[PDB]
Amino acid sequence: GGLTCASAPQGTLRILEGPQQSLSGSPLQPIPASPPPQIPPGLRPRFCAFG
Amino acid sequence: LPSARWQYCGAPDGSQRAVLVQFSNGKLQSPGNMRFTLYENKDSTNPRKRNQRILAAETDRLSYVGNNFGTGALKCNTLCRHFVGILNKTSGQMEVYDAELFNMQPLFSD
Repeated sequence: GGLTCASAPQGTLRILEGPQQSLSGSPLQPIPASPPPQIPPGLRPRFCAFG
Repeated sequence: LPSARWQYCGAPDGSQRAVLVQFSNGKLQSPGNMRFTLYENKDSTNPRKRNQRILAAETDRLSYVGNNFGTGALKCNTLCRHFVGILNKTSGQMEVYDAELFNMQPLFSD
């Protein structure tokens, strides 16, 4: 009436919960790159010679 | 690839559990001569104690004891859950039951 060893298991199942990968879009930056410093339009000379 | 239809007949109240044993010192060469006795805590009113169980295995030379509580209770019994699947090869149906894992260890007292 006691507990005895039974037949060895024939296989093992290991369960884990996993989600999946999306598409590669690689959206690097809101406003991207190093935007260049640049000329103010027209500007004009702010200096003249004497005479 | 070979697959089986999964069914959790499981435990009617969840009170029912199977019993898995693992020996800390390896595999038993002759598990057929071992007598296992499962002990349960008499206190059924304390939810903490009502699930405490002791599994004892007796051989001619040594005794093994496993418990599901205290230091001997190990992390795998909770972080993970163990089940036993009984596969009917003919029907392809796998019946799945809750299992309790006991880590067995040798008995000596001063």
